[PDB]
Amino acid sequence: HLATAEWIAEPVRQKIAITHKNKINRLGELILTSESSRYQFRNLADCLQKIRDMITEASQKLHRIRIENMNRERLRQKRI
Amino acid sequence: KNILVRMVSEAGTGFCFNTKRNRLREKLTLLHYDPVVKQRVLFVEKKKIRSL
Amino acid sequence: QKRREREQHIAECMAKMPQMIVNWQQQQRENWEKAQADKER
Amino acid sequence: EVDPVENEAVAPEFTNRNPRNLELLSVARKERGWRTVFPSREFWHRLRVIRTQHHVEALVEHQNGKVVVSASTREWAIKKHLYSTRNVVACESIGRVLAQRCLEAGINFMVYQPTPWEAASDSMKRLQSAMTEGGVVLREPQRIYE
Amino acid sequence: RLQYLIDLGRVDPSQPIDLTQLVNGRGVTIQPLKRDYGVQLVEEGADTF
Amino acid sequence: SSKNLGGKSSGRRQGIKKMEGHYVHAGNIIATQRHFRWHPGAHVGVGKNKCLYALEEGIVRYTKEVYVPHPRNTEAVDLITRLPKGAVLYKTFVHVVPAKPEGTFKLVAML
Amino acid sequence: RRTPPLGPMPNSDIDLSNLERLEKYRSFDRYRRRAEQEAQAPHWWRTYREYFGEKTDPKEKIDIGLPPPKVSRTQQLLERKQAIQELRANVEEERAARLRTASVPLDAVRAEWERTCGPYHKQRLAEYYGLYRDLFHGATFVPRVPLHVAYAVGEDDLMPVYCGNEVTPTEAAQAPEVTYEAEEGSLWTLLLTSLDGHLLEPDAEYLHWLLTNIPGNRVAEGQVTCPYLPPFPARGSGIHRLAFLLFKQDQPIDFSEDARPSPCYQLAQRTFRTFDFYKKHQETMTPAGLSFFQCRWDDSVTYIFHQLLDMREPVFEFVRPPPYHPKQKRFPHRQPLRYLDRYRDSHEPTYGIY
Amino acid sequence: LTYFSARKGKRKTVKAVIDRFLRLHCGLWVRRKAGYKKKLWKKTPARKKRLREFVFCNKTQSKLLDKMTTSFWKRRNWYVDDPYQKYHDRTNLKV
RNA sequence: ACCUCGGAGCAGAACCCAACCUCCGAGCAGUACAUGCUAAGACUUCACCAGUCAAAGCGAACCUCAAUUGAUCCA
Ligand SMILES: [Mg+2]
Ligand SMILES: [Mg+2]
Ligand SMILES: [Mg+2]
Ligand SMILES: [Mg+2]
Repeated sequence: HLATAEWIAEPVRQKIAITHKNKINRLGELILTSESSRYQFRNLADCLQKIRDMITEASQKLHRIRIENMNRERLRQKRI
Repeated sequence: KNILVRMVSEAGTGFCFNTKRNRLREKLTLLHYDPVVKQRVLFVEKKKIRSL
Repeated sequence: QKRREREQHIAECMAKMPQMIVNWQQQQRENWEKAQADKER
Repeated sequence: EVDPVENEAVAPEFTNRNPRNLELLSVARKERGWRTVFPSREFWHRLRVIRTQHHVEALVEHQNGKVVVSASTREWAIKKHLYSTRNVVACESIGRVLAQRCLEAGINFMVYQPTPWEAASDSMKRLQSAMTEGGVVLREPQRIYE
Repeated sequence: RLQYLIDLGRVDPSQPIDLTQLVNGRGVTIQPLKRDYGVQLVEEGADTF
Repeated sequence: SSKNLGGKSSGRRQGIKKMEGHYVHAGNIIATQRHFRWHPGAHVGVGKNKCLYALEEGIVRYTKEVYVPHPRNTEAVDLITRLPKGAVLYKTFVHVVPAKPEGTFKLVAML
Repeated sequence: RRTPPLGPMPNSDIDLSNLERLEKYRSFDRYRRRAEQEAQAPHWWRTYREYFGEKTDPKEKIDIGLPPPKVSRTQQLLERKQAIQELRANVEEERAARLRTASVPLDAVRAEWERTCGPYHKQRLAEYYGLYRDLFHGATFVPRVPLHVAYAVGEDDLMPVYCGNEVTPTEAAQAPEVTYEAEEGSLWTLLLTSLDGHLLEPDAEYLHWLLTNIPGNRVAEGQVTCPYLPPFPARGSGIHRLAFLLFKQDQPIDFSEDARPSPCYQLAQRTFRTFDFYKKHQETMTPAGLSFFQCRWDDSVTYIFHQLLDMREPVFEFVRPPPYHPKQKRFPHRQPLRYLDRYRDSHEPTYGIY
Repeated sequence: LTYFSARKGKRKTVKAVIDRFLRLHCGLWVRRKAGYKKKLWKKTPARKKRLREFVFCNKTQSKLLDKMTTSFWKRRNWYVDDPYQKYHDRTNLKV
């Protein structure tokens, strides 16, 4: 549960929520999966390294979407 | 009439490549891609190997 | 020491590099100018 | 056991029937090949300009041959405001109307394939400039193969 | 292999394990004439050890 | 005597490698040719020895289409612009009809 | 061995006698034009159009629309031409045309484009997008009523749904303001449906609005037989189609079998089929307007799945089929260690019995 | 080759085979391409890569090399950082 | 007299096909300096060696030609 994770600071917790809301379930918990090895030891180590990377970054196609959003603005331009 | 020449990079990486040039032409200097520095850098000639 | 010396030499050459880029390029376009003068002759 | 919600029955494979679906996801096939002949048919949408003796006409057309959008000096809408229907002013007006119509319809990218004299002609330069400032991009994005 | 030997009782866990114990339990064969330098402990079956 | 020399070269083993209806995977060479006998069509690429290979996976179909060369192809455009009016050139083209879709959307999570 | 041709040969009607005396293509453009008409010709041999082109039935898709408006062509062209010579008699128009500095009023051009020829173009766009195949199973109509629909966003902003622009469900979350020029005493029906977006049925769609029995241009006093649900395309599911259908109703029609309840947040109840609904009510209304748009997933989409619909949000992803990799040989004669890596399963070391 | 030596009465190994080829324990023989360091100024880059590849052998050539090498070269070797530990074995091979 | 390589006929239409059979050539030249790296799938001169085309990807940019050639050891 990301919100009730007292070992994570408040602003980095909010940054994690707004950055990885696509991995937050409806019950408000973060989900992380690893399937990169046939050892659960290495899979769990990968998952923990993902958590550590998320915490440290919170502490610290795109062209197509940009151009279509610009065209949506150019259609959006009409006021009352 | 032509010659094979070895051109060494000016980046100091020791990278080098062989090209052909006419014998009557002057000493060659080109812009060739150096894979050590990942950048297109100057290569000057440094040796002549064999006659073509 | 050997690795640091090689990296320092490479860094020095790459630091000096863009000026040789631009003056070799102006030399090449001067070769073009001499060639077009000679074929104008 | 927890009673499952009768709404939560989701099919394990989604069937998106939009013909523009994979095209707008850039995973749809472009018809590669035809390397010997002209024009190239590796596109999704194509701008085709027909400059007749009396009229200047423009299509935006799929690879299928289906016409998506058209704009012509044949139409009253254009004839009311051109002095003549065969000028570069004509071509720029057609391009401005077609650009807002492609904006209008959702076609943001298209491939324009002019022959050299058309491309060097002032009318087509004015045309593509009008298209670009109208808001469409005349270069389609690359397909995501992987 | 190590867990198999321990369960079948050929290797005693209550005493320190080395090459003499492994060879006496016949879990490994060592040929020093064939340039073997010993036993490498590899990671297979770490999930059930 | 017999002052004729040379002419001892073997056959090139060229020609069609994949006929009609043959299931062809991506990159399979369809035809090898010394001149442009068969032309590339849909989802068929051409390699610099003018070989024909499949760009997609599917079924090989040979059709006969009109021939419009590129306006920079000088000799072909010369032949076009010297052709009489009412006439059109036809060439044999090779297509690959893709059998499989590009992919499917399937459920992976219930977030 | 020869076989006679099954029809006329292509370059057969050209006289081969006076080939110096015949007229000639001197133009690549002229040849390209002639070759394009010849490519569009049917032909009796095998063709790229035969193998790749789409094969519709020769059904001559039935018009289910309103009759076209009638105009007087003679006075129409008289007014055309007199406007043209007035503009040509304007001297500064010729100067601007020669100096390449003239311009064209886009808003007037657009507005009377929907007045004259906008309906046929709109029919062509919606045929290209495939609503008449999907919504209407082939039957076509020309949308003869300009259906302007916009979404109030911000306090001064609004989103027009024109004929397939992308509108995010943030902009589509609340009800859209609708207008369409109309006369008193004529009844209407407005419909919004999501074609692509059914999570279970590959054939069915979702109702989002079923406003019925509209007195006129005023839209707010009709019977709301289903509340407006903003569109919900899932994550990674691609781009979906949402269609507004406007229907001219002559008589009043009861909608009791098709009245969704007070707020209806069940997709099973919101299941919909324009084919069946217009089949049941065919003798009553006739379609006259059509505007549609495209939508992608959004955070508002996450909000409607979680809070409103009471759902765990489905997530889809686009997966490619596995690569070919032919049957593995015991002796890969001139292949590399990469061939062995092609047939490898796991990237970690294995040790077998050791 | 020598089938029975003069001193030991044992089969001998052809060292030329040992110095040119690598035998994976599965039964495959790896080799290099002939002339992969010859006339590279003549050779095109695709041809240069094709020559730089490490390629396998025939069943016929593999059986021939197995006959010229003794059984010492066919044993299983547990080297420290052998870059062919992956390729010593076959995976998913059906007949 | 020839010995290696390529094109055309013989060998008319998938492939292949000989003669101290009939003709023509080759043992380069020109451009470039990403003529970088890597990698699915194939072709193959009837074996092998050798040879040939190439999707995608990284990095950039925004080759012609028909043969035009020589293994290993060793230097
Ligand atoms: Mg011959
Ligand atoms: Mg022969
Ligand atoms: Mg072979
Ligand atoms: Mg590529």
